[PDB]
Amino acid sequence: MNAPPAFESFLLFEGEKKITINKDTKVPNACLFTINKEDHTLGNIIKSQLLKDPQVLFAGYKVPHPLEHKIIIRVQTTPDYSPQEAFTNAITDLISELSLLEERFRVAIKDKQEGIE
Amino acid sequence: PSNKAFEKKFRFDYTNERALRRTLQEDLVKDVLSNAHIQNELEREFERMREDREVLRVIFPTGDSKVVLPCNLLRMIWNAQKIFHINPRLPSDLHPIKVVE
Amino acid sequence: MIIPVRCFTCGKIVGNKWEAYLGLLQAEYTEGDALDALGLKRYCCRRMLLAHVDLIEKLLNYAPLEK
Amino acid sequence: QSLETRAEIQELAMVPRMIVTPQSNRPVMGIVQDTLTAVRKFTKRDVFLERGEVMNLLMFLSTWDGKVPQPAILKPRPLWTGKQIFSLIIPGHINCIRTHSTHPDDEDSGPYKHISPGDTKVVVENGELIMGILCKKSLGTSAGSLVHISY
Amino acid sequence: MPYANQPTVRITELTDENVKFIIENTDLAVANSIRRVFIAEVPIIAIDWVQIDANSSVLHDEFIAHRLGLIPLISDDIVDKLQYSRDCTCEEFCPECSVEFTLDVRCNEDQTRHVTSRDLISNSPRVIPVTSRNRDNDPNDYVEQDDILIVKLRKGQELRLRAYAKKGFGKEHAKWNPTAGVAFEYDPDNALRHTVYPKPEEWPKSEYSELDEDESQAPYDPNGKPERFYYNVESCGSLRPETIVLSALSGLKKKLSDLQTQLSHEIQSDVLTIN
Amino acid sequence: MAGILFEDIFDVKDIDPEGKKFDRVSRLHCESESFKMDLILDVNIQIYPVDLGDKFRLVIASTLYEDGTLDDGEYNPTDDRPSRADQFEYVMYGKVYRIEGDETSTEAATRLSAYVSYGGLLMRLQGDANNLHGFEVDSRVYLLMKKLAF
Ligand SMILES: [Zn+2]
Ligand SMILES: [Zn+2]
Repeated sequence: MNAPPAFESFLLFEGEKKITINKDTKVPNACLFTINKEDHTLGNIIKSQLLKDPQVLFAGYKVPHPLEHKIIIRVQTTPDYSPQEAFTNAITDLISELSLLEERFRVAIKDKQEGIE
Repeated sequence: PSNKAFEKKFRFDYTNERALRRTLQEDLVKDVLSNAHIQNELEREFERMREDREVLRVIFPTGDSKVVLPCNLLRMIWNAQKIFHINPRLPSDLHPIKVVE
Repeated sequence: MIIPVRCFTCGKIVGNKWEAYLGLLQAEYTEGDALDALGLKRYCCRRMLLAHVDLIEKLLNYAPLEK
Repeated sequence: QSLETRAEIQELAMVPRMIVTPQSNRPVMGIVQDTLTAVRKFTKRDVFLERGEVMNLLMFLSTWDGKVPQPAILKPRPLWTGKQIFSLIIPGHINCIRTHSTHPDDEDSGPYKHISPGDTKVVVENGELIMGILCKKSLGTSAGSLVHISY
Repeated sequence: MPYANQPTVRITELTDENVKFIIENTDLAVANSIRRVFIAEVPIIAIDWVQIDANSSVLHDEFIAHRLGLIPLISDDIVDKLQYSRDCTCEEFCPECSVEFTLDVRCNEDQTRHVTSRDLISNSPRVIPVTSRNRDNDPNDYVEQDDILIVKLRKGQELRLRAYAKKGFGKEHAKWNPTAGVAFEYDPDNALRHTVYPKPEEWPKSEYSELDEDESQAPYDPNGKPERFYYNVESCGSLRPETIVLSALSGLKKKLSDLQTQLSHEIQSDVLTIN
Repeated sequence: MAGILFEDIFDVKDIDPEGKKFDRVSRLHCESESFKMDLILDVNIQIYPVDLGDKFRLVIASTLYEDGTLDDGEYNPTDDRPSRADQFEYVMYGKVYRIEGDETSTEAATRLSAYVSYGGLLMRLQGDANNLHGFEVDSRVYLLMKKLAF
């Protein structure tokens, strides 16, 4: 029985960090984030929020292998703004749009629809 | 093919046709046009080429030019031209005897 | 061996629509209409039921459900 | 089972060294199946990429320089051609004309019909793909394929 | 940030099963990621442990266990207060992390008996029953309406088992899908040329493509970007459609805010000085 | 403003030669208003719908910022310097790979043909007084098309 237990696809291991940051050795103001146990769903959206920002020079992600749950996100910013703050803003802004989307959907449901419950 | 065609494409002329000879393509080589020794040594070079061409015709009677050999000299010349940024319209900077020896 | 709970391709539950179907065919020779009334729109859900073979019925007939 | 045989394997029989076979001095292995079809389709010069997709492809590449190339079309909006992104993939600066013999054109007399570039024939220079479309004759087990020259 | 648009919603249609809506002024990556949450991330309750007391039926045990896990379960009122199994302090199971089902049937009758979803009883209060036949003044009720024929039994066969349903989400197994299906569509007239039609006359027009009632077929615009995504989420029945959407967005918010806390954890623990 | 290597207004003779074509690229055949030059150029017809019968203004330069090198280019959106040939409607970046002209006899060097490659999209220009600006080395050429005149 050489198949892995299904929970392992998403459950974090006690000996691994959720996120890791490593500096690039090539070009300045680049950064490499490793996101463990998180697939395209989180990764694809964080790539897009970074592309939405006007001060990001480069943004991308790669899930190294299907069988190994892990993605990497590389980001490069202008020589003035730090890549960590851009990442912080990218989620926080994403949190803000989704909260507003949830609010607008719920109020939209609040329309005199009679099968809400 | 053609002995005349071979002679034209390979022979380094000395009579210099009025085509900026010696100062076209080559640079300071216009100064070594008066050399007797350089004329005889290249004339010796061309003499080997007619003899080689004669042996090579005996080796490959069928007339195929495709042989397996190492290096691929022509691709190397291209690697050489491309990196040093050699402009083929600009004048040369090379002495012929340096090449032969 | 009895129709599966939920169609393979997507998920729409489908075992519940089997007993209903044998009744409709007995009533009408309209396989098109039968599948339609049951609500099996898209054809993945439709192949499920349309292509099933209920082997269970012959299988139950052996006297020894006792071993 | 020892360092001694592991050393011997790493140096003699390791795969990357097994690329060009001494049977007929050509590549034993080249780009095959879907990727080979996908390369032809990608190199056609009607293929254009917008900033978002180029960055993702740059992202999947290993030995990428780190510098992002200037798009072959600056305005109205930045676009990189397919040849342009293929050209980051070519290592160092190898060179080869031809090595296509694709169906294309008019064998024996079309290239002499003045070279209306016709785009068919593939030309690479100083490690950058200048023109043409890549196929099995460029990329395959061919005597003069890009892969043979790279080795 | 100033460049966030904050989207827009419109509900076109709502039923006991479907929910059909339009999202506008947002990004595809948002639409695609949110479509993926509707499948995988929304949690629900389904049978997860089956203990077989007696099984004389003509179906083998693991087959009974399979059919039985896959049957749908209402969860709306209770899927929230329930905690995840692994997180729960208890050894094995408890009332606080799982709900118990019991099935007992025997064919004493001469006619073949069927084993159904109603015959399955919740030892837990009837807050979380099986989907079919409860407080059902339901026009969907037809003939047997057993929801699922777990098996058939001839005179003499019997079936006794226990089951423990647990909260989990679709990424882990398909029994936890909260959807019958998820339609997703954007840019119906193919303005943006994301697909390239060979002989465009050979293709039909969807119900969203009517805007070009004409047959001119696909006017081009290169200065455009993907906008106004059309959805139709359809309920498996185990969780009502709007609750699927609201729980999806919240779960996505929970997942994102958590990643922000770990990223904060990097700046607090092992001070962010590496880069 | 960038130092100008070449500048002229061209008129279009044809947009589809022989007819083999593709899609989302078109091969222009053109003729210069100075009638001493000829030109062939591939263009993205999908985003810049040109038509036969109208004279288009074209310029070529090797620089953008002031009058100096910049080919290091991570094109860099952040630059705000008005040095730019930004008022032009169509811009392409590329290198010159090949040049040709009679180069054998007396004088020779009669007129001239230049071959350029913009990322796989090809160009051919014929001339004579443009010999100072043609190469078979050196990247950094920008091809600007503008105004499409009146
Ligand atoms: Zn289905
Ligand atoms: Zn517990």
